[PDB]
Amino acid sequence: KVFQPKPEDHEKYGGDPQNPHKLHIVTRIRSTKRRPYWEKDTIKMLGLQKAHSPQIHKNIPSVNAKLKVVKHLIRIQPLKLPQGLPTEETMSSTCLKSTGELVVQWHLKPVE
Amino acid sequence: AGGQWRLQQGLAANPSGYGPLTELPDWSFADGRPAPPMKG
Amino acid sequence: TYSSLPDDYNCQVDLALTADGRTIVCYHPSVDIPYEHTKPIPQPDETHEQILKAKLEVRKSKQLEQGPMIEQLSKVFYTTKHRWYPHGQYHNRRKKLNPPRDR
Amino acid sequence: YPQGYVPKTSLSSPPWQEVVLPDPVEETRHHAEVVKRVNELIATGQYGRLFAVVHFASHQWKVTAEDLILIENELDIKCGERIRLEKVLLVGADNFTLLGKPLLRKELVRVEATVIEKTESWPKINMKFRKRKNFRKKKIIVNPQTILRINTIEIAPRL
Amino acid sequence: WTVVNPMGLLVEELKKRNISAPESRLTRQSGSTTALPLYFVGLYCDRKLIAEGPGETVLVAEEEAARVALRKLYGFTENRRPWDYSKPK
Amino acid sequence: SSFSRAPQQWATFARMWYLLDGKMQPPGKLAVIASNKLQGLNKPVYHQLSDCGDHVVIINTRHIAFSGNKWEQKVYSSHTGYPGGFRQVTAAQLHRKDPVAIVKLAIYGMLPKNLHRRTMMQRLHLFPDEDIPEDILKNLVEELPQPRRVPKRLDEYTQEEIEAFPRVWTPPDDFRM
Amino acid sequence: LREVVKITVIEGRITETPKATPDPPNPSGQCPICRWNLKHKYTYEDVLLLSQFIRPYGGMLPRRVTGLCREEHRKIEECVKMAHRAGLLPNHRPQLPEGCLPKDKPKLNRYLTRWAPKSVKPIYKKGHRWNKVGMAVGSPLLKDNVCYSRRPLKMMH
Amino acid sequence: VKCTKARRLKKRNLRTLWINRITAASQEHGLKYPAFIVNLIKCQVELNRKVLVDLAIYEPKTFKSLAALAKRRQQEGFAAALGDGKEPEGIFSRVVQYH
Amino acid sequence: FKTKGVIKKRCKDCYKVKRRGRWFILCKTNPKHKQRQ
Ligand code: FES
Ligand SMILES: [Zn+2]
Repeated sequence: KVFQPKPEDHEKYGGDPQNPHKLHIVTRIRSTKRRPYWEKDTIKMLGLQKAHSPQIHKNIPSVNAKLKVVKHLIRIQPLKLPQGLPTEETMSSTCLKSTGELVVQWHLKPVE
Repeated sequence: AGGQWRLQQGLAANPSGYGPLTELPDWSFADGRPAPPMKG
Repeated sequence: TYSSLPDDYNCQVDLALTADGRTIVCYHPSVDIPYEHTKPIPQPDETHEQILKAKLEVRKSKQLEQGPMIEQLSKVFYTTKHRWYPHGQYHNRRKKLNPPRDR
Repeated sequence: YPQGYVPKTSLSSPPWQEVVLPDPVEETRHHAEVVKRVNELIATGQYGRLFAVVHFASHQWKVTAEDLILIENELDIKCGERIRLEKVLLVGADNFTLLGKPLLRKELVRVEATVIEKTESWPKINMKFRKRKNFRKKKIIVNPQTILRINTIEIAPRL
Repeated sequence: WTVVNPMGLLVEELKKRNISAPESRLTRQSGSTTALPLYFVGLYCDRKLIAEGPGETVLVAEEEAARVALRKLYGFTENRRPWDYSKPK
Repeated sequence: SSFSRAPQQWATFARMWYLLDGKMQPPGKLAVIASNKLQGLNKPVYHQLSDCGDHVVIINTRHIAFSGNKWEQKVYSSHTGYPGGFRQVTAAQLHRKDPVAIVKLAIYGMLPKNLHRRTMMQRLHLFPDEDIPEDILKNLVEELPQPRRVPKRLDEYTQEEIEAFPRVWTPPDDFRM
Repeated sequence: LREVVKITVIEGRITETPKATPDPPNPSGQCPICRWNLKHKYTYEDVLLLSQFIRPYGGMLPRRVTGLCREEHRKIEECVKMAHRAGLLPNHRPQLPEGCLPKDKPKLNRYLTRWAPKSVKPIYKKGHRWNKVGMAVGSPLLKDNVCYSRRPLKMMH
Repeated sequence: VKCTKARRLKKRNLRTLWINRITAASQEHGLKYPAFIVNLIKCQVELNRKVLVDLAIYEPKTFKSLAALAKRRQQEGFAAALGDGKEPEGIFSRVVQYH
Repeated sequence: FKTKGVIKKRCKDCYKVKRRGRWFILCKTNPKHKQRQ
């Protein structure tokens, strides 16, 4: 029941129950120390060794099951692509915002 | 100081994150020749 | 008068944003003290050495003993006697002969 | 008494005093006037010395002409080559200052420096706090260093 | 450059500039009666502050205040435009 | 600034005299202000090794006020160093015997627990009432705002101000009052 | 106001009384305090407000005559005691029966005094930091008053 | 060992020294330390705690400009919260964006 | 003036008072009923 969303929940987080996002941005916010051995393994299986380092993962049921076990130790933010997926040409100009948007052009200039 | 505000603006909570302050080159040559890219 | 800080003690603050809004421009001229506010110098009564002698007047017993003398010094400078007491020959020789100088 | 009126009492009003900011329209004219005055000051050589808070390496440096600074790493520069610093968060004079948000434009400020000398740090002792410390479990950390002189800070009337 | 009569020289310079003799006044005062007094003495011309000076005593503050003014006139204030050693020519 | 080096050094590190009035002021708030000035924490050049403290003069220590029942509940303790030499005296009794002690103790308590505290305490000058010696008055360079706003007494209020405050209720004419 | 004049013949004569200010900001306020929108905005230092409910010699007026609701009949009474103990009502001193002089001891300045100074014993054993005993400041009855601070007021010091 | 455990304690004490002197500096102009630092950042001006102490000690006039600027943004922030709805924010309140 | 945890009236004439920080019941008819907390 915890993972069954409510209509008010969608409004607060601004996520549609349909057209779900594909990729999770997962970061480790707390320590694995003092946690049961099984929780330690899941973190290393998911690659969340260094805290405050975002990792890209699939939003699929198998990944979700592991992500739920370490639900309390991480922050999940849906990846967003305002300008679309990066291409070969723009792969070297990518930059991830704190908002969760992977822009394909990084100029370091005023937006104007 | 003031880290939550930087997130609302869409910036990096730490000023030493993604931004012109860090990523831009620290120096150039007097002639204007660009310096070798910083290792970081 | 647009400044939020009174412009009467240190300087006058004028704050403005450039047209683009990418540079903040500040004009801070220095305010001199008003002539009226100043006090006339009292000429009728001088080197600091003379002032020390007047404060540390030798009136009784010629050179006072350390206990009395040091107490007199402590009053003048608002310090304790312990500061004025000497040190031995171990501590004296530890001191650097020529300490480094920056400007 | 009008509806919502609270008789004057200690807890009626907040301790702080509400402030009324100037109307935006007139402020812009004043702001434009302030910028014009400062630009003329720069244009007609009405400054003396200048300081700049240059963000170099990972450290912000308050610098001025004829200054020396120490950089705790190699810089790939030969001895004597003059350098230009591309990040300056503040430039000031006796009577005016210009603040970047967060950096000034290249045209406004050009900071030139020279690589005086390249060296390494004096031996530094690292000895971790651990049982059985011993006198020999000690390593001499030594780092490379470069010394820079801030030759000239120049400004232009492009406000 | 060693000058022992700054106040006397200041009067001479002001006359050369067609400026009246300065008036010395006590701008600030700190712990005068104590053995560590600080006084700020500022020379005033036509009720305008030409310069200010700090001193242990009024005479030293007055004498130093002359030193500040002479620099002003000669433009040796430390905040002067730095010498241009870097001119290619 | 163009000042000479020695006068500049003398000016920067000079020491100031500050006057504080304790009438209807709690000693703690006086202690907070007084202790800060004594250490030199108000100076941007403050350094623990620089001995940059400044003189503070506090007057009207006899007229301080305490919140709540702190007069009869706050107790100061001392020991003479001999058996049975333990004395616990309430604030009211200490203030009656020595008006200046209560203010002095608060400043002593807040100051850092090191050897420099004793040197700082010399700089503190406390007078029970507004009387000040002639030399100190000359020394004074500035005064500091009282931390606690003193509520006005009913008699102090002007007649017009009383009129300004509306009458919440009126007793009936058939009342002794 | 009816007052007795003695001459023996003694006569009580009704005299005109000051009238309350009309047009309260809050119409139909059940309790006089709320009528004037001062429900939770008055404190002990508000001498002008409190004085309107006090007998000439400092005693409290009966609830009926004042009209205040019990909730504001106790809070107002509590604030009055704090004002008297703080010397904010110098003109409402007790009536001296036979010209008796005051105690003549100097008055210690006090404010926000919850209890009578005579009835409070000293706390000789202060207690340690964790177990430290607290000294009362203010009264709990004023909990609901508006607070302009980041965190709630500390009643126990 | 003490020399090694003190190489990483002069970087924390030297910062606490700066906070003492910045707290002293702002207090002269009437601002608490939290207000001074937070507002300066909210104006998008990034100056670390090491230069701010240098500015106060050696450039007192410039620090007054920073104190006034920090104070104005604090006032603007108070006005925005006090005045709800769609209103143009203060001139300094406007935030530049980098893409 | 027996010091007891609970003060209870022993007669109709008994009344309650709060003197010097404690609760007292004093009875005019019978001094026996006088108590303290
Ligand atoms: S104040 Fe309104 S019910 Fe009493
Ligand atoms: Zn009975």
